[PDB]
Amino acid sequence: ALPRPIRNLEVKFTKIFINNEWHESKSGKKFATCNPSTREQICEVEEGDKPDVDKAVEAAQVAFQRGSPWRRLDALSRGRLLHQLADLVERDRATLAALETMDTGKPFLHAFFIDLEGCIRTLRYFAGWADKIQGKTIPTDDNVVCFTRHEPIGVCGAITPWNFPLLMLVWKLAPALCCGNTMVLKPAEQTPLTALYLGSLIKEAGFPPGVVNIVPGFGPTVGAAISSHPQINKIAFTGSTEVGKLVKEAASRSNLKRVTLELGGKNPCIVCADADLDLAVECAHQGVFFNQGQCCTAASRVFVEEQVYSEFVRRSVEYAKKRPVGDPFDVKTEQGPQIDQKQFDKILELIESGKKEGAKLECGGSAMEDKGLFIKPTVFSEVTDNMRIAKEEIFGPVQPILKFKSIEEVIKRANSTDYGLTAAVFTKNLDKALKLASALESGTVWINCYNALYAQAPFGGFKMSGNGRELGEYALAEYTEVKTVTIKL
Amino acid sequence: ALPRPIRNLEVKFTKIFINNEWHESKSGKKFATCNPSTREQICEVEEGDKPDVDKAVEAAQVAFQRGSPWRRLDALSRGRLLHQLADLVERDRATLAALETMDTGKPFLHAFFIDLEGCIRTLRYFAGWADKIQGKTIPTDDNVVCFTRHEPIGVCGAITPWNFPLLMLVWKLAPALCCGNTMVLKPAEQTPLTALYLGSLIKEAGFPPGVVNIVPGFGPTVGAAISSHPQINKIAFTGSTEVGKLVKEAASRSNLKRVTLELGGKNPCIVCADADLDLAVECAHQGVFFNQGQCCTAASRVFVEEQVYSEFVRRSVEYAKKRPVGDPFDVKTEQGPQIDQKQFDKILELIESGKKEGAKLECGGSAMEDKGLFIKPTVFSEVTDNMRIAKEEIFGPVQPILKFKSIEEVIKRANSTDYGLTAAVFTKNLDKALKLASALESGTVWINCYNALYAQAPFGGFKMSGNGRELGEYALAEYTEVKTVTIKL
Ligand SMILES: NC(=O)c1ccc[n+]([C@@H]2O[C@H](COP(=O)([O-])OP(=O)(O)OC[C@H]3O[C@@H](n4cnc5c(N)ncnc54)[C@H](O)[C@@H]3O)[C@@H](O)[C@H]2O)c1
Ligand SMILES: NC(=O)c1ccc[n+]([C@@H]2O[C@H](COP(=O)([O-])OP(=O)(O)OC[C@H]3O[C@@H](n4cnc5c(N)ncnc54)[C@H](O)[C@@H]3O)[C@@H](O)[C@H]2O)c1
Ligand SMILES: N#Cc1cccc(-c2ccc3nc(-c4ccccc4)cn3c2)c1
Ligand SMILES: N#Cc1cccc(-c2ccc3nc(-c4ccccc4)cn3c2)c1
Ligand code: NA
Ligand code: NA
Ligand code: NA
Ligand code: NA
Repeated sequence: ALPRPIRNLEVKFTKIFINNEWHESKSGKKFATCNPSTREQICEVEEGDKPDVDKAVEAAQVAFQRGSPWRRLDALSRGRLLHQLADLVERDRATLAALETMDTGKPFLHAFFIDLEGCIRTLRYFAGWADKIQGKTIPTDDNVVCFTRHEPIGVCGAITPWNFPLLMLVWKLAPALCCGNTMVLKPAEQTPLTALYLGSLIKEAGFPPGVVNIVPGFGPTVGAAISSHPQINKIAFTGSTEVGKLVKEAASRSNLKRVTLELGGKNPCIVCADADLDLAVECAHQGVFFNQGQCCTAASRVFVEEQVYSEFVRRSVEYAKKRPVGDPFDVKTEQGPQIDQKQFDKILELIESGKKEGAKLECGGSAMEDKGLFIKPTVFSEVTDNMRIAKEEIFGPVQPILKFKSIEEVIKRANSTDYGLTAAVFTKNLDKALKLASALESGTVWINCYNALYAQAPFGGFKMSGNGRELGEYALAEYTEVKTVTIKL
Repeated sequence: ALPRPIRNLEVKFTKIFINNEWHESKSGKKFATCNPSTREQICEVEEGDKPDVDKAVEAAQVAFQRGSPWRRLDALSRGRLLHQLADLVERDRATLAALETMDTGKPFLHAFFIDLEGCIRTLRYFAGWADKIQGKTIPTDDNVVCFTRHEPIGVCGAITPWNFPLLMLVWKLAPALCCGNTMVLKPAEQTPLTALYLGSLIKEAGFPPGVVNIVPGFGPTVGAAISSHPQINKIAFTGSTEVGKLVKEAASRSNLKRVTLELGGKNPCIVCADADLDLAVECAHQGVFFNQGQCCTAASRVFVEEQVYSEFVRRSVEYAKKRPVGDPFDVKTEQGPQIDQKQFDKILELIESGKKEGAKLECGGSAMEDKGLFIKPTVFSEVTDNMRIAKEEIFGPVQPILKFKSIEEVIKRANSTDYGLTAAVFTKNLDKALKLASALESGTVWINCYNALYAQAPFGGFKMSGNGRELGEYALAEYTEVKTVTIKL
């Protein structure tokens, strides 16, 4: 029974969450969050700045202070708390999906069956990890006792983008909390509503005050305050590569806080001659056009082996025709509006760039109408490495298709980039599959699928696509400090 | 039969090591390395710069390229190569100890029975780890196969100081090499001889050319070229906290290369009333005066509980007077000269600061004589938190001793710092020992000992004393990138 849309439900939580209490800005300033579809203003949210960040950091330090209720808890009890938060999230699943779609213009069905699903699963997983975070006892000498503890790093700041506001937020809160940290979170300016509702849910679930604080605001104000705050021990950022460099160098400059970075990527897609062409084309269509093409794992490059190149292109064009584009709450829609104007502007500008460099076009190339921010699915052909459509992270609906002959060739080409978030390989041949998986400088390598994210499997970027990892057991390493204890007898 | 010092053996390796070949600096410039005890010039070493590092990085990139001899090697074969390097290190152990002591003025016995010992043990340990670097296979769905590979991160630059030139170099080379990386190393300007001799040994053992390249030179020229090189994937730095911040932020600005930082620390020493006062005094004396007090783990603050404060002070002073200080090659000496002229100057300057800020003095407080750069072992008393000898890393022979009453008190006081490298606790009480071990924000916590370093146990700093860890299995995490491979069926 697919739920029907929550038509016009009002917002309730719009203030700064600190010590389980709602506060007004120190300055009193407030900003507005708008609807990417209605093109009209949704509501107003408190606009925090450096003083509010100072207050939240103090709260988080007090909740983390030795002997605090949060510190004294059982590992199993922290896990139980995370499970409680997951239960609450599930109870209010439709409300959260509705807020998410209002804030991002994402299809309500997408928000219900993707964002919230991943949120719940991530919460459950890291809840399971809470009482299973184990260090080592080390052999050294007959008279010595040597072991390691994995302790919480302390206060952790989180900074998240607009494409998946809540999900990217859960990815950090879950592991950080199961390791017993305290947090200061900052949602994007565009989409702060889900984060504040989750703060209400955190309070309801019984987390001690000060363990999670939420301060909405703008990147250069609240973000900069967190990234260079002297009392924050860890920072986790997901966003653009440039702001990621800014954050990491601010952390280096301030207090040497540890940094996790989930950034962008020129994600390649590799189709081999022996592929299941139907599934390959379908998955490439998805990886290029899902969520309006605005996700960290967008396929920007598509290498096809000559033996099927033309056939692939043909089928690709075909598949692009039957793609729903309309109301986000529409049950038969797969693509909503864009986020703001700059992304739409530069997407059309680089479509125009590509058509002027010698690439055959077969689909779309314009905007449907001037009611929202919709673009027609575009499909390019006869693309080269030297073209901008093959070297710049697109972040939109466009499928540039290149041609290759050798395995070694496609390896060299795909790896020529500075990014390395994801890569996808489609082939039925065991040897080619495994050789490519081994050779691709990519943090995730999907084979005969796409967007296969799992709470149990680590996600992250090689090279300039990130530093640490989220999801999986690996996320735990970013939220713990190792201490050695050596005792002579 | 302990060997006597190799009296007057000439230096042989003084050039830039690249592709197993010795090169003169592109510029032709050279700098001079001197003997801190004889005060006379040891030798001249090639002074490399950005061009030299570019050449070395190109060598390392080609040696790491897919299909190279280094890549095609077996895990067990990499381990055997490391073991060969260890054998060679042991064969030439006396030459190397002589080089290190000539360069640093370290007691030759200390270099032979500590530095080279730790080097060989570290090499053996990480050689053992080579074929045991294993990822995971992850449960997900009935039709899915998910696993992770731990791959070499790529080209690794290493920057290491003068206090333990060869050891701090091995601490990086061993784990980096057992994981199948390639390296560009830069020893400190003061002490590059052991590194170049080690390069000769590296060639002899059979490492393919380009796997390890060494460019001596100064921090701002070669060091900066390394830290911000766009073709360096990882950086490992050991030195001062400020230069560490500089290095991490240059890495942030250049290409987001991963960073390991072993920095300084206000290493506390905590003596409880129920300690073995004799052992407490002996280990604190050693931890504050060993290697002339110029090591990362030097005890700069010594908290004593009132019940034993005065007696401790007495025994400490007495123990400090009877400490040999003379020729490093003299078999009955425990303290050689200082590092260079600036460090001796500032050590005496802060001795004067301490005596002029209100601390009772009982040992030294001036320079012994002017035959080398020697200082008499100094011991201060009745020092408080706010005094300069208790808040600035001493890095010399000086034992500031404070007084405490409570366990909670000493915990809060010790943790008030921004550093967190090491701490030492001396007590016979199980509960106090373990409670302190848990509460101290310290990367290493010795109990009833000091300077107990083990290749099997990770070493590193909390807070502003570092980022990653060296030694142990944990070091491996710093030299590998995690890749997820997900296959649908
Ligand atoms: N590089 C350019 O010249 C250029 C061109 C077009 C658009 N843009 C803008 O870049 C942004 C990309 O959007 P995005 O959300 O995917 O990535 P982002 O870089 O804007 O970061 C997303 C999250 O990080 C926060 N943040 C932004 N700057 C920060 C900073 N200096 N310090 C700390 N936190 C900061 C943001 O508040 C948000 O929560 C858009 O706002 C876009 O308008 C930039
Ligand atoms: N500016 C001052 O006020 C001042 C005064 C006296 C001494 N110093 C310096 O402090 C240092 C004492 O601490 P230390 O020598 O044990 O550790 P360190 O901080 O000097 O670092 C040791 C290693 O890092 C290298 N390095 C230095 N600067 C670098 C940079 N910008 N980029 C990359 N690599 C760099 C060095 O060549 C060396 O190999 C000395 O180097 C001394 O010259 C500074
Ligand atoms: N955490 C999380 C998260 C967030 C978003 C999406 C996903 C996600 C992505 C892909 C996916 N395929 C399956 C599946 C189910 C049955 C058979 C075969 C495959 C589940 N899947 C979940 C997970
Ligand atoms: N890796 C390494 C490394 C580097 C420098 C020094 C040391 C180091 C430091 C202290 C130490 N005590 C023992 C020992 C031996 C026998 C019985 C009890 C203790 C060995 N020890 C090695 C290790
Ligand atoms: Na908005
Ligand atoms: Na390996
Ligand atoms: Na007690
Ligand atoms: Na702690």
